[PDB]
Amino acid sequence: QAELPRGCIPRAVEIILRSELVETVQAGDRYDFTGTLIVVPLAGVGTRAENLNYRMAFLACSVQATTARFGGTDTAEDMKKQMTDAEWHKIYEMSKDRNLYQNLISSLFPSIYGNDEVKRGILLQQFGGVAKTTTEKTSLRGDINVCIVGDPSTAKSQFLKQVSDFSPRAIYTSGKASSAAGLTAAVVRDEESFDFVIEAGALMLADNGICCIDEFDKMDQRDQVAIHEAMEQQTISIARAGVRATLNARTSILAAANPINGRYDRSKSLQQNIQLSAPIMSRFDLFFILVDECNEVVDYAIARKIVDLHSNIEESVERAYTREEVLRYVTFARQFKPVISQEAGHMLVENYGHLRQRDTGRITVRQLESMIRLSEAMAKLECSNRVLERHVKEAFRLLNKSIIRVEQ
Amino acid sequence: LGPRTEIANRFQSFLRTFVDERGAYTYRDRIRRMCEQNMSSFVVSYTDLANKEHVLAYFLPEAPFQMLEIFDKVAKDMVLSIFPTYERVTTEIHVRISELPLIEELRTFRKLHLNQLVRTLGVVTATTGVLPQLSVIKYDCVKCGYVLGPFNTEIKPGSCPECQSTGPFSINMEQTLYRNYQKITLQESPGRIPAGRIPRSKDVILLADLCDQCKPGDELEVTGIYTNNYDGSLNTDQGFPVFATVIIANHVVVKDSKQVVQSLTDEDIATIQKLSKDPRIVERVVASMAPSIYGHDYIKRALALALFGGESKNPGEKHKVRGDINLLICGDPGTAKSQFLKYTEKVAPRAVFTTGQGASAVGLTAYVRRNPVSREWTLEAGALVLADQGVCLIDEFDKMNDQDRTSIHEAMEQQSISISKAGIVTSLQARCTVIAAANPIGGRYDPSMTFSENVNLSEPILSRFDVLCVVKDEFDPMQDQQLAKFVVHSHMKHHEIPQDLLRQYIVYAKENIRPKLTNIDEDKIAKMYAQLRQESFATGSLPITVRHIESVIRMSEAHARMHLRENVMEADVSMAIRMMLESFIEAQKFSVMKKMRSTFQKY
Amino acid sequence: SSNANPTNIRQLKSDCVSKLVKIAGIIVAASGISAKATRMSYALPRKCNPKCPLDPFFIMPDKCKCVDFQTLKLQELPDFVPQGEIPRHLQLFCDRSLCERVVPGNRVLIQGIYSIRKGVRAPYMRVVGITVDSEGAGAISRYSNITSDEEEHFRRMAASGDIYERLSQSLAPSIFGSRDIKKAITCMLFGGSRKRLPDGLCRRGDINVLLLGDPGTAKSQLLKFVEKVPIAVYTSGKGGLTASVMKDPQTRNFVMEGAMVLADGGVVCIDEFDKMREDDRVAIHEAMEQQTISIAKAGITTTLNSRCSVLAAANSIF
DNA sequence: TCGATCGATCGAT
DNA sequence: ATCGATCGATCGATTTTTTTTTTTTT
Ligand SMILES: Nc1ncnc2c1ncn2[C@@H]1O[C@H](COP(=O)(O)OP(=O)(O)OP(=O)(O)O)[C@@H](O)[C@H]1O
Ligand SMILES: Nc1ncnc2c1ncn2[C@@H]1O[C@H](COP(=O)(O)OP(=O)(O)OP(=O)(O)O)[C@@H](O)[C@H]1O
Ligand SMILES: Nc1ncnc2c1ncn2[C@@H]1O[C@H](COP(=O)(O)OP(=O)(O)O)[C@@H](O)[C@H]1O
Repeated sequence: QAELPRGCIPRAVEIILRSELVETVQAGDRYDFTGTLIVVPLAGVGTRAENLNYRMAFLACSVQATTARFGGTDTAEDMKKQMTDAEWHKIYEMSKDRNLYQNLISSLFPSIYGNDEVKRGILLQQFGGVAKTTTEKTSLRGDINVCIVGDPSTAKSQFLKQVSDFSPRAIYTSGKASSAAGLTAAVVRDEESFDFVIEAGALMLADNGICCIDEFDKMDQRDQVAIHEAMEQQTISIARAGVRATLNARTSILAAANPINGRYDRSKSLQQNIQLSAPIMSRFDLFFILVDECNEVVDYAIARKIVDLHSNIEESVERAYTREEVLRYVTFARQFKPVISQEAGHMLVENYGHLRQRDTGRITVRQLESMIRLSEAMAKLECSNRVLERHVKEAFRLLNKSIIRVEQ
Repeated sequence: LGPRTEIANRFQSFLRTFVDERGAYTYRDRIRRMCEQNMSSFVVSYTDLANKEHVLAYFLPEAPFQMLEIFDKVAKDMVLSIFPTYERVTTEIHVRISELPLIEELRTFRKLHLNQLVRTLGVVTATTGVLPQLSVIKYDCVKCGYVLGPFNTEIKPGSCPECQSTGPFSINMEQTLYRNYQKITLQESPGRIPAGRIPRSKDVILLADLCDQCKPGDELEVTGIYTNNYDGSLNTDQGFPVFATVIIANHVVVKDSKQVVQSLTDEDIATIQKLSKDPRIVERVVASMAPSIYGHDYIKRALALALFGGESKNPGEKHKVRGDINLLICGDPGTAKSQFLKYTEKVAPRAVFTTGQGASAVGLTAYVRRNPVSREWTLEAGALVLADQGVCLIDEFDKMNDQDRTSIHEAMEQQSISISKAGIVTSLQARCTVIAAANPIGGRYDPSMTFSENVNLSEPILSRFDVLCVVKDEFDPMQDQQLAKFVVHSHMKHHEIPQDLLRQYIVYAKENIRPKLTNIDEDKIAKMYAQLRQESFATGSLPITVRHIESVIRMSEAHARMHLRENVMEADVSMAIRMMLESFIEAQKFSVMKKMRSTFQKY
Repeated sequence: SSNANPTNIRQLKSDCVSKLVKIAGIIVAASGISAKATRMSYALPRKCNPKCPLDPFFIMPDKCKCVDFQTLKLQELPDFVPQGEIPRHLQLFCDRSLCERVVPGNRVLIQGIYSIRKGVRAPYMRVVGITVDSEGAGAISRYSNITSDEEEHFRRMAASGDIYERLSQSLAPSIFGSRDIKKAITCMLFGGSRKRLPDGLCRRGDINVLLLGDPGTAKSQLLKFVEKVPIAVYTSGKGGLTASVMKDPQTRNFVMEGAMVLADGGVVCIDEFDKMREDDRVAIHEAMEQQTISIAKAGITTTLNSRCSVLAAANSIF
């Protein structure tokens, strides 16, 4: 594909690798090999001798399997490991600043302007969960859903078109790009090896990473009814071609809904503003919808964003925090083994009781599970173990924003 | 030899010198344990070998064939010397290993792993059947009519009764020993893949003592040893010599363990009768049922029962009656019920992988006429065939294609399948247990308003269903505080029974003891069923049939099984009738006290 | 023959080879009747008997001989651990006078031997003096070792004019009631008359049954019992509209394997005509009125036939 | 029609 | 006169594939 001529076919080459070269190539990769073409030990009706008709072959003994390489996390200084967080010299500051919350918020969206409420939440998704030490009771979960709905193209998609390019392992696309083989692999019923081969998909290609969707609404209720279970009891199964199919997805999601008529006329409840099937709208623990209005100040601010998109020198605004240091601080913040010993841990019962004193006028403890995880994440953001009682209050505020946002 | 004799001699000074478990070491007695049952599959511990003599790790890989042979000679010269009567049944032995400090995943082994000690696992696929082999070299001379004598390689010496002559020969079909044989295809699990590609595989050979043990579609654990087919026609080659790979089987462990299983401690095996005869321990069903969720005792005790039971009680010639039972909890989307069931799967002997939206119940490649075209053209009918005397896990009953939940409607009482639409009409039993915890129509849940209005599960099925439960919820602040405290404490795990045993208690209870009944008060069940049907005519009264009054006396037998009482008095019968008063009042009107006022005289 | 003890297929292994046995299984089908003989005028060596070179042997089949050959079959019984499995089976061999001794679909005793033909080499078995089963009358399906004693007891039962109301209480030693339902589940076996005439009218011989009702009245056990008590089979729904034009991968032809065939003197019972849709009801629309089961698929029009009756359970909605 | 088998034969030793 | 190498008459061993009719699932 770096040499794309016209006319002839994709001429095939035979090609070989040695031992230590083995199994560090893979499907879908572009290469830089050796050129050690060889003599290879019907229809060739030329002359024959002896004191024989060969074909062509080839081998090569060097690989640079590039365009498929990140490398995880290893200021050349001392740390837990070699280079996992050797930038202590600055990460010390990145864990002690008091305005770090906002300085982080505005550190990934300089080319964007809208609400300032998911610019403080969506770090949620990339942020940690729990990773605690327990018994064989059950799986305990770490990451959680998020949702977006909005009016037509307030940059619903540019939030996420880039986020796939932001962190690794989390490739995005839609599934309606293809068949219903988003969840399952391509259902095959002809003989190549044993007539039924379905061991993959596309949603499950995001293990320990996210693979969001667009057009969340118009998708058939097969992948979606499968999602109805696949997000919490994160183990999926099928029949009709399954060697008692036992898979596992693990990961979060981000939604991309669109209203019914394409407007937000408050004539009906939210559950009738979308008018779908219901129970799903709880396990999405935060929605944070973007609204459209008609005010010239905002739109002129947008156009004067474009004033600094193509004025080719200084076509963006100044910043305070660069991206690489941010991402590395983030990928350092997980491996901490957090701790809970705080009176909020003792006194979240009254916070939830008050939450449902407000709800004494849908309901319950799925949201609670979220709550303690949202806040344990916001304390991961403090580069600290040992849960505190303020991340509580912020998480409580986010909860109430979500529900009263849902309120009519 | 001097040193090369010491191996068997150290085994001899091992099996009566190394001790654990407070005297009377196992292999002093495990070998006679096995010669009694005529099994000939003695098994070794490696960790015990490391505890006694660590020498046997370096001496092994240079030719483990010879290690195993020098093992088996010792079992022979022990057993057939000390049980000289034994030399009738099999007269051959080999040993097994089940302790290796390593699990080598697939797609990890190369030429370095050649002809040495291994451990690996995966999944079975299609392979051959069951065939025997040869074992010995014996011919029949054809010039002079004698036999050449007894002798992957040929021998053919010139020495023989025919004046050491007769290069020619012929062969009989008898007087030579044979050997059972079977093949396998080991594929790796579709969990631990490289996340979405084709898998890799190898072939494996197992031998005569190990056959009709494996199966298509199973979990696996094998030691194995790496083979080398010595020549796939070395000659003018490809871009590769046509060479191949197998592993040879020494010892399997299965991961399901669908039999009566564990070996026995010397004293920590009668833990049954250390406590099991005390009165309060009826409710110790619940303290290790699922210490998960504050409330919900009733339904979990009920599951605990329905997991505990099994009986055939086949009378003369008629049929197979019933010993596995339908459950449900069609409650509400939110009650922690999903999670109830995973304890069953990870605790019980035998079960299956599925959610709602299975096949069309026709099944994955079920109907297929039989030829050796298309490579044997696999056959199956669903999954109940694949877990008999186990359990089926299902959820989202109300969210399946009706024409599959249709098809599953035969196993429940008849416990059998019967098919056609191929070149075959074979038939087969489906004996196992159902459990479901689905969701209804209408968002959350009606009030105590009726059931047949509340979900579209028809009449001629929910009758086949017997034991009902419903997770009804409404708002009290106190219990909300209590369970909230319980949950927050449940995430304070930082750093009266265990699960260690009731597995074994239920195996002992379901396998060995086979209780009964006696004439006690069995007229009163008639009056209670009559009250049931007469006071319940048109309200929610369709599911009032005879299997759920099979169930009562059967549950009584299950209760006395939980006691190992093996018979029973009025106590468990009144308990069953109590549970049903309870549930059948739960699924009736806001006037939740009709049968209450009608039943305080029994209570 | 003997009366020693029956075995099971799951123990036929290398040690039980070239040795006499006794088993008990069940049958599916078996081959046709080709040939085999004893002598005439295996290795046929080199010598001849001016030269005549290197194995010129002409068989003189005017001077050869001829015995029989049939290749019987065996599947296991349904109570010897097929639970976590499906049932295996085996093919067989029969020699001179025992073709047309066993039709498929019967219970067998067997006396045989487990011997080979060519170290992965192959199995097979033959008859070493077959006999049969007595599951009540395990094999009493075509022949007669019944004696005048049996005919006597029979016909002495016949004139006994308290036999039919005796037989309306015969099927259920465990069920109450339902007697008028039952007075003609037993006549269905007996059948009437298949009277052909000088014109075409081969009028319908047997009878056919219906029932539909709310669950809770013991439908299933009754139909299983009607299967239990001369020859019959049972499926219910999900199965055919097509018959079996497959192809043995040997020789590549269009053979006819053929299972309303298997009730040509037996009967058939099914439940769920309801919950099996209409793509497979039309062939059975036809069969049970004329019994001339037709075939017209490829270049064959062998409209064979089979005389079967039929029993129908059902489930109505609500 | 192709291949190794085996037995015979012609110079060396 | 003994023995090895080469010639040559003598022996036995290989040669089966493209459509169809049911079947599960979208
Ligand atoms: N009362 C409770 N006790 C313990 N855990 C709970 C409770 N309520 C909710 N949870 C937790 O919430 C999660 C959701 O489980 P739950 O069974 O409530 O979902 P569900 O009702 O099965 O949903 P669906 O029925 O749609 O699958 C579980 O991890 C469970 O541990
Ligand atoms: N009239 C009866 N007398 C005695 N026992 C009965 C009676 N009816 C049913 N039974 C018991 O119930 C079982 C019969 O139920 P059966 O299988 O016939 O229901 P079903 O007809 O299959 O229901 P459906 O038609 O909905 O499948 C038997 O095992 C029997 O023990
Ligand atoms: N606050 C904002 N910041 C940046 N771009 C914005 C903002 N509001 C609106 N936009 C513009 O709105 C457009 C939305 O297009 P998009 O929603 O991606 O199309 P689609 O709906 O087809 O995915 C973006 O291209 C962006 O230029």
